[PDB]
Amino acid sequence: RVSVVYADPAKPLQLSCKVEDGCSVEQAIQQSGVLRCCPDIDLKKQKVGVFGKFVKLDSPLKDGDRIEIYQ
Amino acid sequence: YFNLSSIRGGVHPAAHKDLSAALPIGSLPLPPRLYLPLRQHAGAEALPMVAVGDKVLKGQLLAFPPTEVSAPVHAPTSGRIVAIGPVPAPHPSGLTTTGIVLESDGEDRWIDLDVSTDPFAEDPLVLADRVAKAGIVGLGGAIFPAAVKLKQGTRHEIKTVLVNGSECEPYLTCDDRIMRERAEAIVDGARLIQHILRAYSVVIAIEDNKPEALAAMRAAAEHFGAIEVMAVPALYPMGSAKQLIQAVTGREVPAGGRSTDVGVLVHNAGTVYAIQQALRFGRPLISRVVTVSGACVKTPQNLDVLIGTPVQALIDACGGLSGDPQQLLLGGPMMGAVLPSTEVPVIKGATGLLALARHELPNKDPAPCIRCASCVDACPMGLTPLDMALYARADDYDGASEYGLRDCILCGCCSYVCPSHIPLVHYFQYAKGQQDERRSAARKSDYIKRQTEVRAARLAEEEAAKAAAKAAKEAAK
Amino acid sequence: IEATLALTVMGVLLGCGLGLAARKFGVGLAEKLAAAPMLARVEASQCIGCTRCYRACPTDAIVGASGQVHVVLEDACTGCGKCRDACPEDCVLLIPQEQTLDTWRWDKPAAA
Amino acid sequence: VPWQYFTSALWQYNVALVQMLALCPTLAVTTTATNGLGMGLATTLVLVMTNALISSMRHTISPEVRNPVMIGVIAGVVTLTDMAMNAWMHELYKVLGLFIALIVTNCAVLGRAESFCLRNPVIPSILDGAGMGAGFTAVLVVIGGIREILGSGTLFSQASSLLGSHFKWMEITVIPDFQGILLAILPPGAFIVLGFLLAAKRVIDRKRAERRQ
Amino acid sequence: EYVLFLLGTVLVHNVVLVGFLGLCPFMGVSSKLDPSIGLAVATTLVMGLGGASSWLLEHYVLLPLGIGFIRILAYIVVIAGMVQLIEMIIRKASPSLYRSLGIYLPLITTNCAVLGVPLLSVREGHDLTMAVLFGLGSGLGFSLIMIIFAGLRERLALANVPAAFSGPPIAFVTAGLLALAFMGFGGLI
Amino acid sequence: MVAYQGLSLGLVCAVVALLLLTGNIMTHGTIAEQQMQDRLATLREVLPQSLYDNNPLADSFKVQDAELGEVEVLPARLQGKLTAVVFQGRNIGYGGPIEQMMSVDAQGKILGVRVLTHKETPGLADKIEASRSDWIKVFDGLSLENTALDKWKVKKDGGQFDQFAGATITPRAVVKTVLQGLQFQARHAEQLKA
Amino acid sequence: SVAAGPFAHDRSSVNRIMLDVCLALTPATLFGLVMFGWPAINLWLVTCVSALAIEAACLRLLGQPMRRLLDGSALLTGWLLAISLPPWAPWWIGVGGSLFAIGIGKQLYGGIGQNPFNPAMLARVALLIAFPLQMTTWALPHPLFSSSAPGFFDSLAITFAGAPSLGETSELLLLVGGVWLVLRRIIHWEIPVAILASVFVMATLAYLINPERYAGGLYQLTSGGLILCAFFIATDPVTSPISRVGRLIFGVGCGVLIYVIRTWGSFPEAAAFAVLFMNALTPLIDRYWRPRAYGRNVRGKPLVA
Ligand SMILES: CCCCCCCCCCCCCCCCCCCC(=O)O[C@H](COC(=O)CCCCCCCCCCCCCC)COP(=O)(O)OCCN
Ligand SMILES: CCCCCCCCCCCCCCCCCCCC(=O)O[C@H](COC(=O)CCCCCCCCCCCCCC)COP(=O)(O)OCCN
Ligand SMILES: CCCCCCCCCCCCO[C@@H]1O[C@H](CO)[C@@H](O[C@H]2O[C@H](CO)[C@@H](O)[C@H](O)[C@H]2O)[C@H](O)[C@H]1O
Ligand SMILES: CCCCCCCCCCCCO[C@@H]1O[C@H](CO)[C@@H](O[C@H]2O[C@H](CO)[C@@H](O)[C@H](O)[C@H]2O)[C@H](O)[C@H]1O
Ligand SMILES: CCCCCCCCCCCCO[C@@H]1O[C@H](CO)[C@@H](O[C@H]2O[C@H](CO)[C@@H](O)[C@H](O)[C@H]2O)[C@H](O)[C@H]1O
Ligand SMILES: CCCCCCCCCCCCO[C@@H]1O[C@H](CO)[C@@H](O[C@H]2O[C@H](CO)[C@@H](O)[C@H](O)[C@H]2O)[C@H](O)[C@H]1O
Ligand SMILES: CCCCCCCCCCCCO[C@@H]1O[C@H](CO)[C@@H](O[C@H]2O[C@H](CO)[C@@H](O)[C@H](O)[C@H]2O)[C@H](O)[C@H]1O
Ligand SMILES: CCCCCCCCCCCCO[C@@H]1O[C@H](CO)[C@@H](O[C@H]2O[C@H](CO)[C@@H](O)[C@H](O)[C@H]2O)[C@H](O)[C@H]1O
Ligand SMILES: CCCCCCCCCCCCO[C@@H]1O[C@H](CO)[C@@H](O[C@H]2O[C@H](CO)[C@@H](O)[C@H](O)[C@H]2O)[C@H](O)[C@H]1O
Ligand SMILES: Cc1cc2nc3c(=O)[nH]c(=O)nc-3n(C[C@H](O)[C@H](O)[C@H](O)COP(=O)(O)O)c2cc1C
Ligand SMILES: Cc1cc2nc3c(=O)[nH]c(=O)nc-3n(C[C@H](O)[C@H](O)[C@H](O)CO)c2cc1C
Ligand code: SF4
Ligand code: SF4
Ligand code: SF4
Ligand code: SF4
Ligand code: FES
Repeated sequence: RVSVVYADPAKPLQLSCKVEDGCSVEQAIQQSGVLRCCPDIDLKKQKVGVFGKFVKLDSPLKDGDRIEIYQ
Repeated sequence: YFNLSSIRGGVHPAAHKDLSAALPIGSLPLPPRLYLPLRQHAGAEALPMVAVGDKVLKGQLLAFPPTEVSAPVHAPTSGRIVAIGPVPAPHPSGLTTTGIVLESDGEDRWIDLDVSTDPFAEDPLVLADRVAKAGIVGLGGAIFPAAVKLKQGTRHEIKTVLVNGSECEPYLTCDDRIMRERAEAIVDGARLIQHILRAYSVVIAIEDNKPEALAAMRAAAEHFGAIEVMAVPALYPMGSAKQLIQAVTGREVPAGGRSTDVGVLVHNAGTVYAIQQALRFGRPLISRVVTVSGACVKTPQNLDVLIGTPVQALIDACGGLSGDPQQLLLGGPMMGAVLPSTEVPVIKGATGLLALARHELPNKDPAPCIRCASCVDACPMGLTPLDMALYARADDYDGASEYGLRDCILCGCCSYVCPSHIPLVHYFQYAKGQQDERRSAARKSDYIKRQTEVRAARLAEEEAAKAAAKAAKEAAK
Repeated sequence: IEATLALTVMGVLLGCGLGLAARKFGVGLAEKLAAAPMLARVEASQCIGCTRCYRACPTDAIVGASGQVHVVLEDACTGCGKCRDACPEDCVLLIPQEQTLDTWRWDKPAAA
Repeated sequence: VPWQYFTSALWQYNVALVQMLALCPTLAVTTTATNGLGMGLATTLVLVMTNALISSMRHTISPEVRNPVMIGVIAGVVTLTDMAMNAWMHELYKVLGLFIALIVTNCAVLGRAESFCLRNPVIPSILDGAGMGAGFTAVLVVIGGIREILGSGTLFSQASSLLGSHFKWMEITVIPDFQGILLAILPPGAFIVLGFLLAAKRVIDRKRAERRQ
Repeated sequence: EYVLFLLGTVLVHNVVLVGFLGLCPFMGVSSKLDPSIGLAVATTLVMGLGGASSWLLEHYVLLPLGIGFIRILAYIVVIAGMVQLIEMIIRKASPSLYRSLGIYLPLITTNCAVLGVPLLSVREGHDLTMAVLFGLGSGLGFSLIMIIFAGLRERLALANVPAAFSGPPIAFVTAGLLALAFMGFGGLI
Repeated sequence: MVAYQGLSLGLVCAVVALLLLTGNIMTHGTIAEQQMQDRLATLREVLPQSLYDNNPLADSFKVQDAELGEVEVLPARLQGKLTAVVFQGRNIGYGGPIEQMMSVDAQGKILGVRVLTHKETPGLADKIEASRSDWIKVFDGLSLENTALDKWKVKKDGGQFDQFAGATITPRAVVKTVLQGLQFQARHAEQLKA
Repeated sequence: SVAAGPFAHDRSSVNRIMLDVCLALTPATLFGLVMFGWPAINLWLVTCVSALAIEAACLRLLGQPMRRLLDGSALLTGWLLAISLPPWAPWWIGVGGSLFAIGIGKQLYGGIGQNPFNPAMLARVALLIAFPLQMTTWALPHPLFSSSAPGFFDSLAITFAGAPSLGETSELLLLVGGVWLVLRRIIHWEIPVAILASVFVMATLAYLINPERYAGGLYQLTSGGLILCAFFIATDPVTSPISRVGRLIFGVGCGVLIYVIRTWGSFPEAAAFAVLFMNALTPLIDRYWRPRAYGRNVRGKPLVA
């Protein structure tokens, strides 16, 4: 149970999706479906944080987090 | 069964159904551009999947649902997407909404659909999810997604599936023609819904002013056993769910409760036909049947209309505007919305395109209420509309809620029988809008207080933890 | 005259009753006893990513951190004004709520 | 200035027009204008005397026995007033009847005794009591004149028998040879006249405010 | 019979419309229905109690001592010594019961009718039971007319009364028409 | 202090009670003489001073009957012989009870009827008062032998006494109590008839 | 501004309702005017014209539109007051009655739909109380063109200035008009049925109890205008309950008060006082006897199933 925010100034997107405990950024983003709605999203060049701190792709996250993808 | 009638209210307006239920269901030539609004349902609004310049086919899933209570939007014809932007909306306001603009190529090529095999064999959850990935939206006016309703139906015990074929509005005859021409598909869809929701019988109900529909339904459904065809009387608030439930079963739906508490589910006939098409053939909801009527239309008819077709093409197909249209509604005269212009598209919830002239419209001059108590004698829910009008006009919405504003279904039986012509339904809609605005503001304030509390708690906990960590570090130094 | 005895007895007993009952804890004044939204805005060039907006916002409105990321708000703004003075370049450009389809209600009839 | 309390006591705060008090004798004894004049004079005298006594005894009152004290220092005083008008003004005594003895529960009087005289000196209490007595007298005179003109035609009548022969110049007859509307003397004729007077007061209040603006 | 006397006091000899007793609080509280109910029950109970205590004081203390002229003082003093007592007790007492009876305290203690009824009762020479029934009859009459007038004024609040007449003038005109309606009961009992 | 919150109430009460006895000792005699001269002025209205020699308000009777109950008959004796009797009558009218007085002689002839108190409608039934109309002086020569019990009613009921325009009651009450008072004088003879 | 639904109507109007009530009244009114003669005609015309003119003046004062004069609400009040008056009455009685009804009873409360009392019966009560001599001198029937009734100018001198099988045939036409009003669904049968039933029941049991005192209530049962009060007067929509149980309570109590004030009271004109008392009692009956909603019990809680 986390949320994901794409911080585009044109259209800010927020979704709320359920994850298995011990998930990382990669599988949460893949299962969340942000990629299919915005195909211009690159997971290795554009930057990923949680709550405003920069986070790596394979790091665990706990409940209530908010993966935020931006420039 | 053995219909109790009563209803405790109801009116008999002029049906005006003889002037359009003669010609068969016509067709449309393919219009150049379609405007599909992204929110054709209740609940949350779907998010777009395709981009500008992409090539799409008939039946491609243009938008996907973000949550459970939503419905995907499918491409009605093959072509190229040109906009993901503002489109006009079928609202009395005239404001725009987020929506896709599809440029029709004209080739009309179907997508490789995922057809089923033996649909009377699988568990109900797979059939419910198949309905979910089809865009079925409940073409009855309520525009509630049929997947959520079927999933809630599977939880409880259902003893009757009710097919709401009693088309009761004046000037509208779409349901009559689809029950006349597509009776076998409606019966097959009713049997599919009876397989989904483990029940006893389907109790398909038609009003008594449709003898051809009753004869066609009886002729199509006579070898199948538990299928029943019922003839409800000719009342205006008869096609409502809570009223047809009382008319058929004899029990009343409890206030603030669903129809599944009475062990019954209500579905419109077009919705049952769409469910049959989606389960048997895999085709999504891309087209419906609408009624073009009124004295200002040259040839009133019932047309098979693709979703997102502009209103002007629908008018131009039906001969043309033979005169000056004083009002141009979208739906029946008792629940219609004043369309702003003719570039408005056709949503899944659009039922009619009435073009009413001057002599079919009553002239009204409001007067003070004389307390004749004709509103109480005609209100189907047994309420007191005059007290609601005095409390809503004095801006006492909390006082008006006690007199039955929570149970109001905006049916329009009040202003139909009012000697001093008072916009009673306008007062009720204004009061309900103000109450909804207050509720939305309170919900936003509660959410924002929870958010700032959570953020302050985590920031304090992080600062205290890092302060204790840096205090422990310097002690070891 | 013995009327004095009865009168002070009535008086002191009613007064004494008030005094003992006090241990258990005008006419007009007793009758009354009986009876614009704001939203912030951040542009696309003026914000250089100083993150002081997120630093001073008790509501979790502005999303984003670090530099040249063009941090943006959400619907959770109240117009409290914590982000105006926080940012040195003064890009926070608080405007009121624009009329859209979901904020459209019905109007009261004029007069009878 | 002490005199502004008197001037404020007629119109800006009236007992029967603003604070809605003392309505019993206002609608009860008003069938003749001389009756209203006599009742207003007696109420004014009682109000002045009890306001003077309460403000003189102001720093002696216990807070939680505050009611039956002042009621007492009303009541005997009113009894003395009754024991005046049963001895020398007996003709006026038979006309008013119960309500001349029913001044001890005239709200306006107790509201004045509690609200005003418990925290102000003797001279403001006397002036305010006289002012609100004069306002009550003017209201009673106006309502009695309207009702008695509607019901019998004549203005101030039996002034010699009631208020002394020296007041004989107040007898004036308007609308001669008139039988009169019997409803105005009756109890339904008092409520309607007071309601019309309150509406007229609100109308001239709005008109005076518009003239000042 | 006592029932005919009770009905005559309630309807034929109402304490407000033909009696002119109690109009100040009655013109002030009757905008709302629930304080009218509470005021009605409080003044009914305390007018019955005051009539009983007034009869006892007159026939056991005042008349055997021979002094009568000090009535319009002893009565109200005892009534004051009654009223505040009960209400100040009910300030602490059950805190639930100070939601329907005790809030309405100083209006009722003057009210002109808690003293108007015992004097008219003394004038005709009632006994103890007859004076108590006279007090509860006057209380029931005041209660009934206040509930009816409160319902009428709450109906008139939402009406379209003109701005020069909305409020207390329409209440006075409505009370006049109510007394005009009540005049039909004259001579019945 | 409960103590003084009490005493206080006490002394007030008493000071108000002593103030109320000196006022009586000035005013009680000055009230009583006004009341008895009001009664004497009422007495002189029905009868002149020629008929009685002794003081009428000195030998008041107290006679009990079966219909009125107790009466307050005042005699008029010239020289040891009854000449007239003056007493009072109660009757319910329209607006309430009416007190009127009769002054009937030793032979049954009415020498005058006057109304002390009544409650009726102004402008409509004030004609019973002798200061406004002559109607109440119709009982000045009648008696129980020249008028049998068919003419002691109003003209609406079939009698010989006129009624005011817009009313049959108040004359019905006045004539009924006058008839009943004459019947009362006839019932107890000697002491009230002689 | 956008328009709101519904976009249909049944062509009903207030003007049709009041004109149909006057049309139902006209059979009895014609037989009343014929059998009393020219002074009744003059009084009826004076009362109706004065009521209409005072309605016009009060509409001009309050700023309301003049089309509110055209619904017939003032003509109906003047009609019922004029047929409720004594026939050979002076003109100032009718003018003062119209002024007390239209005015204090109706227009001072806001207009049509806002008054709490019956205007015509308020005017009739006020005329009876204020002028008892003129309103109790009932004239005798004098039929038109019968060689014993006065002429035109003599009847003018009777009405203006100050120059000094009949009953059963009038109530039958009122009964026919009231029955036709019920059959047109303009009034509800509950109030007349309850009034007549309660009056008849109380009268017949008083007759069976006391045959030498209360036998004069059965034969002259519909005396004082019981039929007119039951059908045309107590069925006023503004000052009657909007429920069915409320209308039954209204009718039963109105009939009880009519019989009580008629027999044991001081007034033979008991109908207006009974009607005024129950227009006073109407709002409590409206507030405490609301009809049951859908899916809810009588107490107002949601149903359980
Ligand atoms: C022989 C002659 C017999 C005469 C008596 C007959 C029996 C009584 C009959 C009374 C008839 C009254 C008829 C009119 C009633 C009022 C009708 C509505 C008028 C109204 O409401 O106007 C509003 C109030 O007027 C005002 O603001 C000014 C009101 C002033 C009232 C003055 C009263 C003085 C005392 C009168 C005592 C006598 C009458 C009572 C017995 C102002 O309108 P607005 O401001 O809302 O609109 C402004 C424009 N938009
Ligand atoms: C005088 C002494 C001698 C006689 C002794 C008897 C005294 C009177 C007794 C009266 C008894 C009253 C109660 C009778 C039972 C009820 C009758 C009415 C039935 C009823 O509800 O029918 C309504 C119509 O009737 C109506 O319209 C009826 C209204 C009340 C009429 C009362 C008289 C009955 C005769 C009626 C015809 C008169 C013709 C005269 C030539 C409704 O029907 P609806 O169509 O409105 O239903 C549409 C609703 N959804
Ligand atoms: C709300 C409903 C009210 C129900 C009321 C129930 C009580 C009314 C019915 C019983 C009436 C008894 O009333 C009986 O009748 C007559 C009317 O002729 C009353 O009245 C008669 O006598 C009294 C006194 O003598 C005077 O008011 C008057 O002379 C006359 O009207 C009497 O007091 C009584 O004898
Ligand atoms: C003024 C124009 C209209 C006049 C006609 C009205 C027609 C409609 C009748 C409505 C009811 C009238 O009320 C009815 O009338 C009759 C006839 O006068 C009245 O009857 C009255 O006069 C008659 C004849 O002198 C006598 O019985 C008695 O003096 C009195 O009762 C009744 O009180 C009542 O039963
Ligand atoms: C539309 C016109 C206005 C209608 C409303 C106003 C009505 C006016 C009524 C005026 C009444 C005057 O009072 C009445 O006048 C008429 C004539 O009018 C007099 O009548 C007298 O003169 C007329 C001719 O003028 C003779 O035919 C008649 O024989 C003679 O009696 C009456 O003796 C008097 O009583
Ligand atoms: C809204 C409608 C109102 C209708 C009002 C109609 C009012 C009519 C009455 C007017 C008042 C009295 O009017 C009249 O006065 C005169 C003298 O003054 C007297 O009448 C005298 O003069 C008239 C001429 O006017 C002669 O025709 C008549 O023969 C003579 O008696 C009567 O008294 C009365 O007929
Ligand atoms: C009822 C509430 C509303 C009141 C509204 C105003 C009512 C209308 C005005 C009432 C006028 C009162 O004034 C009224 O004048 C008439 C004039 O003929 C008098 O009438 C008098 O004169 C005539 C003609 O000379 C005589 O025949 C008559 O016997 C005599 O009474 C009335 O006795 C009086 O009552
Ligand atoms: C809602 C239900 C209906 C209620 C309706 C009310 C109807 C009237 C109530 C009953 C009134 C009858 O009135 C009553 O008449 C009887 C007649 O026996 C009188 O009775 C009198 O005479 C009879 C003989 O005839 C004697 O036996 C009796 O002792 C004596 O009192 C009563 O004094 C009177 O009170
Ligand atoms: C639901 C409604 C209930 C109605 C009330 C029911 C109770 C009624 C009981 C009272 C019964 C009537 O009891 C009695 O009857 C006699 C006839 O014998 C009537 O007769 C009376 O009339 C005159 C007045 O006109 C009185 O002065 C006199 O005392 C008596 O003769 C009275 O009305 C009443 O005194
Ligand atoms: C006022 C009102 C009018 C209605 N009119 C109709 C109607 O004309 N036809 C119909 O099929 N259902 C009508 N309904 C019922 C709903 O529109 C809908 O059929 C039911 O609630 C769910 O059915 P679905 O799942 O097919 O939308 C009405 C309901 C209400 C409250
Ligand atoms: C059936 C019916 C009966 C009516 N009865 C009366 C009546 O008795 N008196 C009256 O003044 N108006 C009557 N009216 C007119 C209307 O109710 C009156 O204008 C209200 O007082 C509006 O204020 C009636 C109207 C109808 C439709
Ligand atoms: S809109 Fe509401 S109150 Fe009016 S008739 Fe329909 S359900 Fe009843
Ligand atoms: S239909 Fe109109 S006039 Fe009749 S009660 Fe309802 S709101 Fe009032
Ligand atoms: S504090 Fe101001 S300038 Fe800095 S990132 Fe936030 S909005 Fe931009
Ligand atoms: S104004 Fe306040 S709530 Fe809104 S974005 Fe700025 S800091 Fe957040
Ligand atoms: S209650 Fe009589 S003066 Fe207030």
